[PDB]
Amino acid sequence: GDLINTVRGPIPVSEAGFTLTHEHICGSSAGFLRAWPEFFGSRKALAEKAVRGLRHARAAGVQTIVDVSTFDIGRDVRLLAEVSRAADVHIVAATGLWFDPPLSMRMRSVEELTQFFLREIQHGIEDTGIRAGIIKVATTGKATPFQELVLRAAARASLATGVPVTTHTSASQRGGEQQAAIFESEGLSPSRVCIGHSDDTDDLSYLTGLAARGYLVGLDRMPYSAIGLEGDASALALFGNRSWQTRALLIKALIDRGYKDRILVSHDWLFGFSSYVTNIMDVMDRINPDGMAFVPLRVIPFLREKGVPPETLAGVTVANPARFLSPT
Amino acid sequence: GDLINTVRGPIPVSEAGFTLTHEHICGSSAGFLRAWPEFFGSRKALAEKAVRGLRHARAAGVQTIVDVSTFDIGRDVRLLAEVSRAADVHIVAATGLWFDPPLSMRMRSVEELTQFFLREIQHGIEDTGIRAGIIKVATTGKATPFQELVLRAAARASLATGVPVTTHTSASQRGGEQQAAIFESEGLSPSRVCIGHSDDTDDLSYLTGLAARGYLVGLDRMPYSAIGLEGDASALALFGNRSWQTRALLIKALIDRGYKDRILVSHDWLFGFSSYVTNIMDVMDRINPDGMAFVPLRVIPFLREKGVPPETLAGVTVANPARFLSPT
Ligand SMILES: [Co+2]
Ligand SMILES: [Co+2]
Ligand SMILES: [Co+2]
Ligand SMILES: [Co+2]
Repeated sequence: GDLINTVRGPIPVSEAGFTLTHEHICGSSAGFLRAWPEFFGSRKALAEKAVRGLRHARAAGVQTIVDVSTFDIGRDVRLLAEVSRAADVHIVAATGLWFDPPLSMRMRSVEELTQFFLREIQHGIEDTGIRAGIIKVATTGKATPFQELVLRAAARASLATGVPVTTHTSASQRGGEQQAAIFESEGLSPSRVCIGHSDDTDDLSYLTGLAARGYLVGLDRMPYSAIGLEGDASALALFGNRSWQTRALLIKALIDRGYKDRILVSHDWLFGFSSYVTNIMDVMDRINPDGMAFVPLRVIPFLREKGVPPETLAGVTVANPARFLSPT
Repeated sequence: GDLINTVRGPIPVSEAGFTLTHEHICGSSAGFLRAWPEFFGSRKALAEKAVRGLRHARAAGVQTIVDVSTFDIGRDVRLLAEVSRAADVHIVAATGLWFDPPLSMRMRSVEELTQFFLREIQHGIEDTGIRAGIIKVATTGKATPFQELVLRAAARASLATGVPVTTHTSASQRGGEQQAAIFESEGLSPSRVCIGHSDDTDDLSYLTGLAARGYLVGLDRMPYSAIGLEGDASALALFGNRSWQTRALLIKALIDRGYKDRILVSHDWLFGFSSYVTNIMDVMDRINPDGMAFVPLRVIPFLREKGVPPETLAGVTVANPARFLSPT
């Protein structure tokens, strides 16, 4: 009976199935794929790449992704609808604002940003009628004044609609703690919030402190590792130096500590990427040729071999996304 | 025989007539009018406002404007084409980058930015086939590293196409001097470059130094004055404290010094403005209800009353734009 909005229209909650909760078709900037599609070879090439990659994920058991691209990540909801149809994978679109708002967003009040986020959830994105099913926000450590307005507008849009909030943060700066403080000052329930990029640290005091408070903890960059590429400074800065198995052990660490219901797993993958260095796709595709099938192909069996029960893994990959995405 | 690209297609140089060389339909951000047109009431309201204002300018004798909105000013070339048709005023569109490039532009090399600017001049903007007729760039004082790449890519696109380059600068910081240094290091002729916002200062050593070197000097913010509003800090910061008559005396100062062929006059007006404080249109429309008719209605007669000959004023408003816009 409960429903989630996707770029193809409403679906029953129970059909979302195995869901990757932090992904992107294309990491770009507002207006960019319309103005310069040849950056990606062509729009058609980008769409075909994305359809191949979603088909691969689907073969591996993924049924839904949440594309957390905001306005300022260059979200193109028509592209999402096209590739969702072609690949037969559900895609949930996002509203919110990430790190790159333009001036026309940076000048706005909390009330104005609230109406923008509500427009995209309740009315539709652009002129398409496609409704966002999640609100994405971002900080590093200490929230800037504008980021604090974004977080408050996200909380107010979530309270009005039931749609959840998901975050980018700097895990090494324990950024989720200030996010949580702002959301709670707005009366937002922690059960509506995922603190993302939490696998970028092994700081289990930070992670268990959020989980104990009821937050979802997004272990969402599973394939990110610059091991083997450490002379590529741009790769190292984005990916890192920890292995995927190190990241995946955090899923088991939280389950072992009683927090299985508080975990969301994903890749933070993409099929095009213009907001970083030229050719970064190419580096990424070498680190992780499986793309968005890496979680079911590598991470889930690794955890099953370490003794995590199948029921617990189904709860993390199916039940927890369903409860998070259901408007509540 | 010479031709200029407009948003309606090619026109003869000689039909551009009285031309305002630095204007905007809407000062916004990439993607913004598509994502949040209700910020402006509606897209239809914005277009109707712009058509009324261009009709008023046309009645006052304006035949062409150059809309120097770049990608990151939220240029919407379909909007420009619509309002140009409805108002029967030619509009030249721009490529280049202003102060608000997103990450997908800020990561690019000089070679990449060159191909983007060339795309918009030679192929067309977005999927529209509408060709830019000018390249807009921006700095304040000292160019940032990325701004220097923008200026070099603009110079290289101009050398390949003949299209001119026009600038935003901080006149109080004499920013045109560093712009000129970069353009000349690229081999760009000063005759292809307008150093804009030059009426924001009364520093005639700065202005005559550029004019002597062959630059066009853009006296382009004629109606900008916060006199009467000086308690509105945002108005003061953008407009200022000098009167329009003070700004217009710079046109006569340069003519009196022998630089009549080096002057371009405009308003830097707009019909919508989302990249600044909410309601700024409203403040602007009170300072200058004549909009883009203020130059022919107020500035030209003021100069004629101070004894500038009609032939000289025709040369500034017709001949100088034609020579500047003609690809050369
Ligand atoms: Co992120
Ligand atoms: Co992401
Ligand atoms: Co400017
Ligand atoms: Co301007």
